[PDB]
Amino acid sequence: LPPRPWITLKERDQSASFTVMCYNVLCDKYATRQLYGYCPSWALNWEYRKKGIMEEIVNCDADIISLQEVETEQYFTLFLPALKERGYDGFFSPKSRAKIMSEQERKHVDGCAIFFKTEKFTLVQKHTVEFNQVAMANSDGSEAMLNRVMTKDNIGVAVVLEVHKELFKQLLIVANAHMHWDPEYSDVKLIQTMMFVSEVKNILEKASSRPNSIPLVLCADLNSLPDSGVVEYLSNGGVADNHKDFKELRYNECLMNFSCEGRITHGFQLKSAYENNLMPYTNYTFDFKGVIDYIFYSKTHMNVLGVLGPLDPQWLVENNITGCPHPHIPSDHFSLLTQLELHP
Ligand SMILES: NC[C@@H]1O[C@H](O[C@H]2[C@@H](O)[C@H](O[C@@H]3[C@@H](O)[C@H](N)C[C@H](N)[C@@H]3O[C@@H]3O[C@H](CN)[C@@H](O)[C@H](O)[C@H]3N)O[C@@H]2CO)[C@H](N)[C@@H](O)[C@@H]1O
Repeated sequence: LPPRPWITLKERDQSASFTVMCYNVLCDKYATRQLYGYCPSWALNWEYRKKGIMEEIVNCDADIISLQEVETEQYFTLFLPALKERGYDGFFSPKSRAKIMSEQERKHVDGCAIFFKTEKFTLVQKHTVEFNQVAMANSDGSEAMLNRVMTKDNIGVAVVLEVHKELFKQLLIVANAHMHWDPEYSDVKLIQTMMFVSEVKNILEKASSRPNSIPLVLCADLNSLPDSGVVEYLSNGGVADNHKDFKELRYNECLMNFSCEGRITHGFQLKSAYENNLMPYTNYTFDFKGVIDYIFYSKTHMNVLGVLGPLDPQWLVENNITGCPHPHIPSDHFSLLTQLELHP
């Protein structure tokens, strides 16, 4: 397994630089022979894969790490203890807090974690966004909001961090979400994204009023290709309320609850670190290969200096690798890694 390359996109000036990782590790619960039958059982097994997962994370050595598919017990016994030793602290929330289940099932619920190096950042606030609660609260007048959106218990997490002056009070919000997966539910994915951005803006308003100005880095497994309403909404500061992906009700007035006519907008002016298909895919399986993971950043606060390019495709060809995971690749997603430059 050859080390991944690095694409330089812009030189360092000559004021704060830091790196961000985004990585869906593939949780044990979903690593089944049914879905990944082309991978031998011994290489699917968590006791085997978790080693490759930790190696990938250690090798990337990112200042900030956003993971998806982190199982609750594994956050507390594997990811946090190990990354504490590398100088990180972390924030984790699982999905399904409100769902009733046994002690044993609770250990295996997955969720999102953000880690940050404490020599560079200090935690100011931490937040969990429950898309099912936000949908329920904004569902008046929409059966679809209640039937299709509220019933999915996906989440995102966000932290407000202090960026230490030595790297140049400067604040930074890092947000990390994992959206619903089903290709037939583009509406849910889009609404979940608008709910998340909307709630992050509410978080940001309450980070400022404590004696628009705060940069955002948004990591996510959006389960959405670059041509989707989700990515258009994130990249262009808004989306039409009649966008095809809303699958009717399109023009529902309930969408405007997230919406700051006909356009649902946000003011974050985001850009994707990997735009212009610098990786041809982020999820790589036999049945599906495509870009569905993203690192977005406030383009008025930050430059992209570089990204970690894709695993060499001739290597996948020579080794006949048509899907992941694989004995040498421990997740069906490739990690994303970017170096950003923050100008206060
Ligand atoms: N062809 C339609 C496309 O599907 C893509 O996603 C693919 C994949 O991510 C997703 O399914 C994947 C596939 O392993 C297989 N279908 C089992 C399982 N559902 C898994 O979904 C899993 O669960 C999480 C739940 N939260 C997902 O967010 C996460 O990406 C994934 N680990 O559905 C697609 C099937 O591969 C993208 N959503 C988008 O490109 C478009 O919708």
